[PDB]
Amino acid sequence: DKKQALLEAATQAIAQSGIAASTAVIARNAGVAEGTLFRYFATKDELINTLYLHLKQDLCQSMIMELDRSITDAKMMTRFIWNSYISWGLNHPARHRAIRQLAVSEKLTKETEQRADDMFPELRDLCHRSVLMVFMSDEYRAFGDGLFLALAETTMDFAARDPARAGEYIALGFEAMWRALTRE
Amino acid sequence: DKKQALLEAATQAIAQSGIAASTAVIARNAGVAEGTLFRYFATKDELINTLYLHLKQDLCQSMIMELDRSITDAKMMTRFIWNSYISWGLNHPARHRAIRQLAVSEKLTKETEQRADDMFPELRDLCHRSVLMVFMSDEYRAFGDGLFLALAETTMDFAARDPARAGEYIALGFEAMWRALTRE
Ligand SMILES: C[C@H](CCC(=O)O)[C@H]1CC[C@H]2[C@@H]3[C@H](O)C[C@@H]4C[C@H](O)CC[C@]4(C)[C@H]3CC[C@]12C
Ligand SMILES: C[C@H](CCC(=O)O)[C@H]1CC[C@H]2[C@@H]3[C@H](O)C[C@@H]4C[C@H](O)CC[C@]4(C)[C@H]3CC[C@]12C
Repeated sequence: DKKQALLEAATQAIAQSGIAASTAVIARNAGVAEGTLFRYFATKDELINTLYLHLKQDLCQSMIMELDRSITDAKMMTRFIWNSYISWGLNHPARHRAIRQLAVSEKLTKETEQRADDMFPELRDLCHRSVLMVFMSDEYRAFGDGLFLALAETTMDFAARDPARAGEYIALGFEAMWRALTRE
Repeated sequence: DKKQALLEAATQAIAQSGIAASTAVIARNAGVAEGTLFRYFATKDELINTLYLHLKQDLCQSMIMELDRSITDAKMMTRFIWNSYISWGLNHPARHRAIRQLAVSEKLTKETEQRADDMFPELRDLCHRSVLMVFMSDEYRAFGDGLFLALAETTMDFAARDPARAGEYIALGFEAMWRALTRE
């Protein structure tokens, strides 16, 4: 209960304010004592990592349910994964806004990145993963994650504002993302 | 004086708040009466269009000064234009933030788009323009402008936060933009 309420309140606050959002704000919006928040997350760094994992789990659970694992072709599988990301963020704009800030925050621990993958094996190799961002040195993976998230946010913005052409924006954004972030 | 002060104050407000920013806020921050602001811009729509042109002039004046017109190769010329855009936005983050919101606002008049080009012929054909976004139907030009601006903002974000690798981010972002938004 209170853990879920705190994570939901942290999601809204960071979506609105960035990793800077105050624990006090988060605690009151969750209707708990700030000391109670520290019982769940002793530090802002811990809240960042725990919240990132929470949102990442939610997102990937969404992707798992839309995925058809017959599909082996990487581009097609990647299109489906994109479309599920755009859907997720249109359904949950604060989750997207929060995860975008978390993803590029530089407070994510190697432990946490590790923890993400271990929690959804299905994504590792029911796609055969990647071609996406393989060309980049390790140091620039964060930047490529930022580029992906930038493209996706724009695609969301336009689809939300002009729903009659949502599929068109999604398809154009996909093609942009894929050309940006792959090599043949 | 007062026109320039109002345009500067509108730039900060929209960068912070979006096309929604209030004229009252803009007028006080410019230290003029709100009725005085209406003498310069009778409507928020007019302020949007006049401000967009103001920022667009500033940006393109920057580009004109960095441009070497010996360069005929479109990709190289486009790289230079990108690098000058990234520089401009790092030098003037509110100008970038404001122009990004204006560019996609749907309040820009055909008259204004017309007015932009007429004001800088040098950009029309000392580059031979485009290859950029030529593939898109007219209805999606705004979306492609949004994609460009999304890529550029990210490239700025990373260059500002990690100046030691600024050129690297700029070059990677360029290549992403160019692959997204051209076809051979
Ligand atoms: C699951 C697929 C990999 C499969 C493929 O390339 O086909 C990942 C490839 C790019 C990732 C996304 C990309 O790295 C940007 C974000 C990074 C953030 O840490 C997680 C959410 C992200 C939005 C993330 C979610 C997982 C995908 C969408
Ligand atoms: C001047 C060059 C065209 C030349 C070329 O393709 O080599 C334009 C191609 C893309 C444009 C940019 C792109 O359309 C996105 C923004 C749109 C906004 O209305 C003006 C600023 C913009 C940031 C704009 C400024 C002019 C360039 C940078």
